[PDB]
Amino acid sequence: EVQLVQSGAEVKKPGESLKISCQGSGYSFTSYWIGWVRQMPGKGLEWMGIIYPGESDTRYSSSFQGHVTISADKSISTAYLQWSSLKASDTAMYYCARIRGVYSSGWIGGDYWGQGTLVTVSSASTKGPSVFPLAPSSKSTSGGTAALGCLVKDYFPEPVTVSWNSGALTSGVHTFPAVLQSSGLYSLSSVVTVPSSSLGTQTYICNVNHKPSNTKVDKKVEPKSC
Amino acid sequence: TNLCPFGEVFNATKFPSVYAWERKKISNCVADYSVLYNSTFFSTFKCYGVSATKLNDLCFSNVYADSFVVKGDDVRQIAPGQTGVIADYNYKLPDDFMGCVLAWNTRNIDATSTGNHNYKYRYLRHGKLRPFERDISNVPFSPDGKPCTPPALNCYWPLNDYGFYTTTGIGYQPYRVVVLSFELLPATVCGP
Amino acid sequence: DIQMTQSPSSLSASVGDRVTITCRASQSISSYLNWYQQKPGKAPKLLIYAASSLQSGVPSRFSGSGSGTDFTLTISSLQPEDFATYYCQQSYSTPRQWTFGQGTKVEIKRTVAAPSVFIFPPSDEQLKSGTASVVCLLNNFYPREAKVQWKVDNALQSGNSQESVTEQDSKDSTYSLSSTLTLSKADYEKHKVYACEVTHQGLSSPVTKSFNRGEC
Ligand SMILES: *[C@@H]1O[C@H](CO[C@@H]2O[C@@H](C)[C@@H](O)[C@@H](O)[C@@H]2O)[C@@H](O[C@@H]2O[C@H](CO)[C@@H](O[C@@H]3O[C@H](CO)[C@@H](O)[C@H](O)[C@@H]3O)[C@H](O)[C@H]2NC(C)=O)[C@H](O)[C@H]1NC(C)=O
Repeated sequence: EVQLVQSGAEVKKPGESLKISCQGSGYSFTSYWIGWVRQMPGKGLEWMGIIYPGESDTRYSSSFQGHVTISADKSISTAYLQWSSLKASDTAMYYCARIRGVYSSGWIGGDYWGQGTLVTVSSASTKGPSVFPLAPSSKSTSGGTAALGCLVKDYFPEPVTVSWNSGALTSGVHTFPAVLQSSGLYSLSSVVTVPSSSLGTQTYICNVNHKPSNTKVDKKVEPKSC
Repeated sequence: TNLCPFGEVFNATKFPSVYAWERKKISNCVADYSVLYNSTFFSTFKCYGVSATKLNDLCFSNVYADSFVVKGDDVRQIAPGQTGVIADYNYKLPDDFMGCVLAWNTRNIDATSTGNHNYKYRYLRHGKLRPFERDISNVPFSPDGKPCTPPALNCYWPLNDYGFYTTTGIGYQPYRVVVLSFELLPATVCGP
Repeated sequence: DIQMTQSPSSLSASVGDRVTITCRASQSISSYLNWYQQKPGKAPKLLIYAASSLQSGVPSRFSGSGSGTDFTLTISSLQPEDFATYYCQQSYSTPRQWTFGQGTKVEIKRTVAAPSVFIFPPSDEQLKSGTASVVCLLNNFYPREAKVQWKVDNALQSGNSQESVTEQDSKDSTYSLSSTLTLSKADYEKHKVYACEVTHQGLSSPVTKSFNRGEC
């Protein structure tokens, strides 16, 4: 099988250099164009450029050559994307993609894609979250159903994961996408709805894991008497 | 049983320089030439010794396909009886050629805004090529024929570059060319 | 430059529906038009190239048509795995000018469902740290469009809240939404009544959930 495998997620500060990579296997690496695609947060897809490995032929898209260098080392079947001075605006998902080929007088799109490399560029530094309960009360009940949750505040970088009762509670859970605050730190909540009757019989614990800071927190969410 | 692989030739990702032109033998297959002649796409589709629209009615011993790139103004040299740097020193068809020459503009795949200089041609040589001869040597050339070592007086590298930019007129733009040679002398390549 | 514009930007459809998405190029791109599918978090997948050629492994319910400036992706019968975002991309130009359309998100149509609304005062643990986050939850509603406004002592707020919305639930096709009001502890303590007011197509009247600071 054709496979493109990209290097792992990156977190950098502005002004730093960065080189990410994509290694092809399962096909003749020097026989296909391969290139890079940017997807900024919440946005669509943009070509950055392509390269034909084992020839000297790099073709950049738009104005990307002024900020990035695309290169390849055919001897290890690897393509690269590199920055000399990152900006926060480089925060994006980056994909490598193999170009299927050409026909007649034009090109085909990308037939095989890497899994993506997340790049975060920020002046923020690693920080684990504070975890606060969203305790069920008479203001978070609706017709015999109670909502409860945990507020996972002030962490950097993404991601955090949240489970409930160590994974035993999955039905009714919504863990929201994180928002970036003006401080540069992320925040999210995770909520679940349960029968209000269960508040007196079932313990509810949110399990928060922020692997980038080695922070793991259990927070019991205790029913309020109000 | 199987269809001749004309797609692998005409739609190949990489084409060679004309001095290093490449040949594919096509054999033991069913050729449907209407994939070529019933399309409006080629800028040049000239046949010699045969009518394009009658190709599906003939059987040949073998078909050969030769692939390369030249600039638009040089496509006219890919014909029987021509002279010029391309016909004389790079790719030569015989006067009695039986086959077709197909060419198409490839500006957006072979040229770039910043210029593609990777395609080459030979511009100096002691003697013209024989028909279908290929010369891929890169020997320093001297008019007196004696060996020489660049850099030196009366010593020249014999290959030069095409410069393919998207912004030139079509005569300077790149064209891919396929030359189909139809061999008569048991047939292995037949129409449907 | 070649601009690629897709229509619609968003489509709500049911399993079994015939779905048509169009792509217009600002100049002729001949046949060099590709369609991709992308699901959240996952890489794009090539469906169609050369305007109408199906990529190997893609189901034949996907088909492409068109030439020149106008192109169509058709899904003859939408299936559960087809809810996704679709992109077109022209590959007529040199790579310097290759361009994608903006995407068309195909979501699941279902009946209107009003949100259940819940409010959470800041925890005493958080208040000890000097900040107050008030969370309003809108749970399991459809369609996605919703308005949440905060009121503090009956004064409509602006600027001090952030919202987050889930992707559509694959099992009940609803959305959920959080709105978080963030104040310093000192500001929180200057006011009594905290309320979030929710308006949604499924609600005949806006729903307000409120509390008085200190009522527990
Ligand atoms: C070079 O490639 C083009 C594009 O083909 C597509 O891309 C290739 C890389 C392969 O993956 C193909 O399998 C894939 O479809 C080839 O395109 C096409 O030629 C065919 C045959 O002539 C055209 O189909 C026909 O159209 C006529 C009239 O419209 C009908 O009567 C026929 O019944 C048949 O449907 C097809 O439209 C055309 N496609 C495009 C986009 O132009 C091309 O043939 C190939 N070159 C060679 C020499 O094989």
